Amino acid sequence: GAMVMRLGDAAELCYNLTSSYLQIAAESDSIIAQTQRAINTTKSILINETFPKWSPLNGEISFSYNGGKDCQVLLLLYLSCLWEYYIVKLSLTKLPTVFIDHDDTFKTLENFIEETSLRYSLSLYESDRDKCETMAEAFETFLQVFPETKAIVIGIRHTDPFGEHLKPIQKTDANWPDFYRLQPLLHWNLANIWSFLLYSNEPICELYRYGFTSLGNVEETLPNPHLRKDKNSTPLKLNFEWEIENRYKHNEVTKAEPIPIADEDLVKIENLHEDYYPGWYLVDDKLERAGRIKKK
Ligand SMILES: Cc1cc2nc3c(=O)[nH]c(=O)nc-3n(C[C@H](O)[C@H](O)[C@H](O)COP(=O)(O)O)c2cc1C
Ligand SMILES: Nc1ncnc2c1ncn2[C@@H]1O[C@H](COP(=O)(O)CP(=O)(O)OP(=O)(O)O)[C@@H](O)[C@H]1O
Ligand SMILES: [Mg+2]
Repeated sequence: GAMVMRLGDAAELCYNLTSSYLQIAAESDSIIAQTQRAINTTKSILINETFPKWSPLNGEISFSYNGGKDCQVLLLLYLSCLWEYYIVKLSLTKLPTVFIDHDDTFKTLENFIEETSLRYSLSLYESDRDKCETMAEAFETFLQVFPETKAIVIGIRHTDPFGEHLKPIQKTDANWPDFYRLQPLLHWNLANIWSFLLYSNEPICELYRYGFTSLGNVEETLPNPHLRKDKNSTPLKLNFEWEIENRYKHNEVTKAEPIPIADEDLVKIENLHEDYYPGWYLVDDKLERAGRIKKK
């Protein structure tokens, strides 16, 4: 449209695309069916266990966001649940959001966080990228600025490093500033993330198109070697042709347009002299972090 969506437009959009996904007739042994189950579990955590305890309206909840596929899927679900909770169940101009910036963050990701903060009406606190501090330390500063904060939404999954023992709702550790971690994406597998994200028709970080499946820092992170194209390997098959073809249609209000990667990231991807399937050709969680510079 001629104007960016208001938060109410964004939340309603997320509710409608999520309801739509949930309406797909899928076989019980399918990725989509599993993803529908994952959504319903997420919803229940937000609507039944989170929102009755902490207000998503008054700053008590902040949303941790760094433009990655997982926090992005979680954001869409969170926005969906806000609309469901207040409009549909009858139980704010911007969403309180926190991003801890670093000096080695991908430029494409920086641009994506900028672009989506506008699209999703995020009220984004951004830590100083040029300060040398731990995440804990950045979050302690954040909490001094917003001492109303009781809880923070995080898009961590069980398959992530240190994810095994995590719970949907739990306090931070002794060495962190004191708040509840709200972790409603824990049960999501990689195939579910891709399925829902491609069906959503939301713009996603362009690094994924170029074979990245995990976004660490600019030095350490490579396109996934399991996605490298070659003439003598069995070619990879796409699990998400339907979701792409049938992705959630937009109108004038909800219309989005595509962005190429940052120029400097394209350069590093050309320098490689290898080509890759996009990230959504990887559905094996064990291999999600395969694309990393060898160390030690
Ligand atoms: C909002 C939020 C809260 C977190 N709380 C904890 C925590 O209490 N304990 C923990 O081990 N990791 C926690 N993490 C994950 C860590 O930040 C990550 O695993 C890593 O330890 C941070 O690296 P750094 O300490 O070198 O900056 C949290 C992450 C986020 C985004
Ligand atoms: N620098 C940062 N600022 C704010 N939140 C962050 C953060 N780093 C991590 N998080 C939180 O921790 C969860 C996992 O972090 P990341 O792996 O860095 C991005 P992602 O969304 O998981 O996609 P990725 O797995 O493709 O990198 C995120 O969903 C986000 O909620
Ligand atoms: Mg992740």
